[PDB]
Amino acid sequence: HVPPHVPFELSGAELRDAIVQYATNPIYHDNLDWLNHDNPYRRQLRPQVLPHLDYDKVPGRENILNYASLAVQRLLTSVYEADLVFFPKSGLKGKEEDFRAFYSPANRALGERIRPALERYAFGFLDDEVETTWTAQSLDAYLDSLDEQSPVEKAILGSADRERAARMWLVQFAPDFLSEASPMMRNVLGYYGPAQSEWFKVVIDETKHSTLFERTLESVGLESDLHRYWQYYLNSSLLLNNYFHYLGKNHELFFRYVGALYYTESSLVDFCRRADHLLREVFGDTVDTTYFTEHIGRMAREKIIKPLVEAHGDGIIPEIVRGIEEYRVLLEIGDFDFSEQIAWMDAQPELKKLHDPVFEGLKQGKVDAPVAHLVEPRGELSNTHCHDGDELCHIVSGTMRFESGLGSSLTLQAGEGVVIKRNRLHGANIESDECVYEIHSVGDYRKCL
Amino acid sequence: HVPPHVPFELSGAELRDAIVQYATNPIYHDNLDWLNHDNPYRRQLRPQVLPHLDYDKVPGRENILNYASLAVQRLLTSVYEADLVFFPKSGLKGKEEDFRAFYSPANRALGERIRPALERYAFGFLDDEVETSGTWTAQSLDAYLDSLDEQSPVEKAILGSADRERAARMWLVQFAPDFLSEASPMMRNVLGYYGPAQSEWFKVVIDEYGYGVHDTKHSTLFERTLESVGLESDLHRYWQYYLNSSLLLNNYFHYLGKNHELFFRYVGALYYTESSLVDFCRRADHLLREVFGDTVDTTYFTEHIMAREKIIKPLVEAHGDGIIPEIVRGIEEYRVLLEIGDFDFSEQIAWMDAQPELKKLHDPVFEGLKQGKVDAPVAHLVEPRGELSNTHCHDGDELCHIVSGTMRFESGLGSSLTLQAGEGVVIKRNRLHGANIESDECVYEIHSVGDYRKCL
Ligand SMILES: [Fe+3]
Ligand SMILES: [Fe+3]
Ligand SMILES: [Fe+3]
Repeated sequence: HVPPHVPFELSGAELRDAIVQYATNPIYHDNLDWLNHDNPYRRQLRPQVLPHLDYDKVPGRENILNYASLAVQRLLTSVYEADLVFFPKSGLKGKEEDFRAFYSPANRALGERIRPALERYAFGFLDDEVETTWTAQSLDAYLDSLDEQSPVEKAILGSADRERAARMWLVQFAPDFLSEASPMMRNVLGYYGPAQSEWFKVVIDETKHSTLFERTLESVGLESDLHRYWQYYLNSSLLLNNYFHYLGKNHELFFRYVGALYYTESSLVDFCRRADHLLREVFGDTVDTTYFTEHIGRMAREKIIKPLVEAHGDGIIPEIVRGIEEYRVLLEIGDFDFSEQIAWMDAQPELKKLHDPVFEGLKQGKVDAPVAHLVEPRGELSNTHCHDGDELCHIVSGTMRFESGLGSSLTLQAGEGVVIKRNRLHGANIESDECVYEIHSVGDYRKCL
Repeated sequence: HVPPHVPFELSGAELRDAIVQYATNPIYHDNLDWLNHDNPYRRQLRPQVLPHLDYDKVPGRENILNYASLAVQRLLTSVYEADLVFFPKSGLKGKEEDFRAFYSPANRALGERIRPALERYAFGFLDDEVETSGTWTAQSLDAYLDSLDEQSPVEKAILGSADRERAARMWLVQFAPDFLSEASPMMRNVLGYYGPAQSEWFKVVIDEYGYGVHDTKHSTLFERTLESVGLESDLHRYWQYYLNSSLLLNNYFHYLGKNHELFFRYVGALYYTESSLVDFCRRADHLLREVFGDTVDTTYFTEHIMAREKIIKPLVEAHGDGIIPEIVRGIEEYRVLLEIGDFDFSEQIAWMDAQPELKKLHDPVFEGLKQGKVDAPVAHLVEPRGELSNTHCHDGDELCHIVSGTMRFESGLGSSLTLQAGEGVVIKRNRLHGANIESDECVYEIHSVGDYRKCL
């Protein structure tokens, strides 16, 4: 007789151990530099922190830019990308061991085992952000209803360094645009109706777009090897990219992808126009925007949505709508996260100065702040991360390079420091022989003023 | 600091339990019928047997058609196909629960966890079947590839059959998973970001996917081939009639496509398939016309009527001579699998055709057991109407003897015997077969004779 089915279950300490097991593959160890040097097999997952996170407590939207969420997004990107083919720009010779470490039976199996729990952690909040009886007519009404300055335009054009802000923006798209259509290709494997051929026609349109975005990056002094700028990828940028791998890998979510595809096709011309205009205003004639201008909706409605609704019934419509609404939530989070990061980068001189009154407030006992006393040698590079409350970094002796973003750095000497804002991506390196410094966990730095 | 890395490890009883855990998803239970009825989420893995197999003892080529290998091939096909999109021909309505059972976080994770061990079981034998030289260069690769370019074993088996049309239909269904999802394993190698070779690989896939035109799409052409000889094109109607070796051949390309450390093996296999394609399609068209006449639609094959220069050469130049043994290994591994296919298929057709004679061979074999020529273990079975034993094989020969009632003994597609009281059949080792009980009750015996010829 058939043995009983034990349901798949992985939680608590066993899940923590499984996540740590995946992430302690040596290719995921902290980088000694800020950049990956043409090695697409190395991704920084900061495995030393992973034993101390609670993967069972799924965060709501309000806590979705906390560190545990960033850590999970980084994990998921690596798990998903084991299905993608990468070779170094300079060729595979010399990088065979890393190649084999990333593409191994073990690395795939370890990542795939934790993937369900990681996806609940990453995407669970969307259950409460979105709510979806539908018919073809009411779907047509909802779609029709989907049709000024954008938050990204405002953040870049209003920046203290527009070129830096635009470069920080462009690198966010490196995983997506350089592997363009990869998540979409996941939906074209198999055997289904004429919708499969129509989905494949879209994939065919992409002279290859990846190569055009190489030129965009290179025209403003950025490189196009994955993932050079790993440590500068925002939480929300990974979240947006990972969403499409999530939909593409998990075919129970196929109809959500149908919806998201409609929305992306329907938004594509406006996005590309705005991107072209924004980049020209910032960089002038130096920037290559062919990638965006070459891309310049109804076809997805008629050729994909309609036949699927006819073949599979009205029951798929709430899934189609959910895909659109979930994606829109993620775009909002992206707008916020990116805007916050650019403001944080631009305000570094002021936040260096804010150290003094904040430090003085701690002395006067306005906040009772836990403090960590650290002593670190030269080249101890703390890979980028964030904290869930505000912190005060105070240098006692030596010299620290405090990294707040791409092209955004402060040198901090004895007696100096910086206010570190919650959820903002940052790291540090020690530039002197030894650096003695303090981290005060102030929660809200404004309470120290 | 970084905790120590515990290496991924799954073996022994823990591996057995993990395999059973995957395969006890209800969508993998025995079918009550011979055919799946337009439900692409149901695949018969015979989970009741899985606790009793030894997954740690990797078989060599000589034992690669044993039951444990068939069972593992069936598992792997299901694991790989969780990445492929299927909907029923008749639409999804009514099949939503099965859809969600196949495409679930749990079903994927359970299958992916056992996939490394399954792949060692399935493909480990190839380590001893292919040699790995350490002196490859571009010139010696060109010499080898040049040295690759009569009646085939498949042609002989079909044309020499007692029922040619039946043999050709059995042949055609072997390609259903491959041709109906055509280019799916190849698409796995086009995801990501690599050189100009990626675009060239994609240019091959575009031909196989009919440039996004459905009627011109190859899958649709093979639908017509199947339907023109009275077969259906819903996956996987004929699951129970898929040979071990046919699953092995299909799974090999999912193996190479999913595991990008094997990317250069796929480069090699792709070269071999492209260089053999015209000859295969000509022979297939000619063979099918000879068997079926004008009734058969062969457009799929005639439509199919450069990898060296556009894919192999740039990769060798970019990544160096170290990739060449992998390219060669892919070609040689694939050729070994084609040989196994030729053998397995030929053996199955001969087994199907010889059923009347094997029914008669029951008598002298049964008499030899009475005279004690072989000391054979025997299993006494009593089963009710409709107890359908899903297709499988055994590692030694068996004698099935019916004491009372009526059994439909299934040896292949369109190949059946009715066995009554006092009758029976010699069941040849490694040959795919099943049974159903056609009377209210059937009392029968299975004698494990090892080699039936020793009873004569
Ligand atoms: Fe594009
Ligand atoms: Fe920090
Ligand atoms: Fe049997």
